[PDB]
Amino acid sequence: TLRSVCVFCGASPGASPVYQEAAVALGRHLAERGLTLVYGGGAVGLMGTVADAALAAGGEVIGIIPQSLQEAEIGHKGLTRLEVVDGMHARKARMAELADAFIALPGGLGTLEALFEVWTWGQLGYHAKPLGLLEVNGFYDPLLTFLDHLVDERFVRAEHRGMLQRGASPEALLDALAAWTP
Amino acid sequence: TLRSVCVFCGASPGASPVYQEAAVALGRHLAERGLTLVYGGGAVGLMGTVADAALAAGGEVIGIIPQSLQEAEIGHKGLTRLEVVDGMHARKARMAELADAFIALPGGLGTLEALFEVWTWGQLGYHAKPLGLLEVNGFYDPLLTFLDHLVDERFVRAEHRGMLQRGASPEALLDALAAWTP
Ligand SMILES: Nc1ncnc2c1ncn2[C@@H]1O[C@H](COP(=O)(O)O)[C@@H](O)[C@H]1O
Ligand SMILES: Nc1ncnc2c1ncn2[C@@H]1O[C@H](COP(=O)(O)O)[C@@H](O)[C@H]1O
Repeated sequence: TLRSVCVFCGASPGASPVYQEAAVALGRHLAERGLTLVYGGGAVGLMGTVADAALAAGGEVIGIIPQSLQEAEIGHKGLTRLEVVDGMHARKARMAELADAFIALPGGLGTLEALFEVWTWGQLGYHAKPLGLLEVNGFYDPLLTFLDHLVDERFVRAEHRGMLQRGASPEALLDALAAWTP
Repeated sequence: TLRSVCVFCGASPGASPVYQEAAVALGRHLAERGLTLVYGGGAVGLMGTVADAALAAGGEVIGIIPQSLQEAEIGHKGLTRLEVVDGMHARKARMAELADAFIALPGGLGTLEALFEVWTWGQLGYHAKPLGLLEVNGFYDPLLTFLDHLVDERFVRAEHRGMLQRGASPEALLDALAAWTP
């Protein structure tokens, strides 16, 4: 059973409206499903959008933010809870402690570093929580091509690759995450 | 001036000999250039290969390894120094403290998480040390395609993208790293 889902997403909104539409769909879907949203606690970009959609639909939202970037990404004032921690490592360790699964929406280097960090923690045996990509147009196509290449070239085992699910529908991706097994 | 270079690379050797050839070329080139190699301190895979090539050519090598994975990746016994630290975060923080620049050889999820983590630290203003991709065949082509897309879609600023240089020649990449500017 999933009870809460951690979402990583851009602090920018992105160059076209499709990104915000995907964030809205996902926030709304999490709430409708009974799941708590865990996220970086910002009000900027897709972070703000996914929290707002979760809240508009009645969902619980917990934001996790380092002290050092409260003003930069604008700590969201209308969350169920906003947890302010000591630094970047603490933030990711806490989001993981509260989540049953992880979803990456489109984002930048921060979204990607979070995804990869948490993926390695599964690789190293610290958790067995599944990760997912919410696909928006062909945003992630070249990343998936690259990750599959890592398995062909034998830098990543198949079972480690298989921790990352993917879907363009929030419902179908959440189903894949809820059913996935080590 | 570069005095020391941190290398991230696979703990696997990879499915074909080209990867080991690139690691050998890079280790040998670092040593010939007078640069200290900083790396994860393993004797497995491309990690072992790049340290051995640096050492065979007379270079200094410093390995940085968490306590918890000494047996797993085989702490290298013939380094200038092997520093054993408390955990994963400590390892990356220490490699960064000792390096003037970062190079990613081909690798898996660990190589990628390290690259992305250190890249964000530049993004957040903690350092201004350049990063580089050593290109081996078209290994990184789809990653570069994806990263460029992040800038087109406005999830990453151009100046943040520009912290990552790239080359197939160790000499040309090291020149790009030594000359790069914020
Ligand atoms: N090393 C890191 N650890 C934790 N959070 C980070 C790190 N780097 C960036 N972030 C955050 O991730 C969020 C999403 O980043 P981005 O996808 O680059 O817009 C940013 O607002 C950053 O504050
Ligand atoms: N989160 C992490 N922090 C530091 N090192 C890591 C992490 N995940 C994996 N590694 C290391 O990076 C090395 C290269 O990994 P790979 O590229 O997956 O073969 C591995 O041997 C791991 O011990």
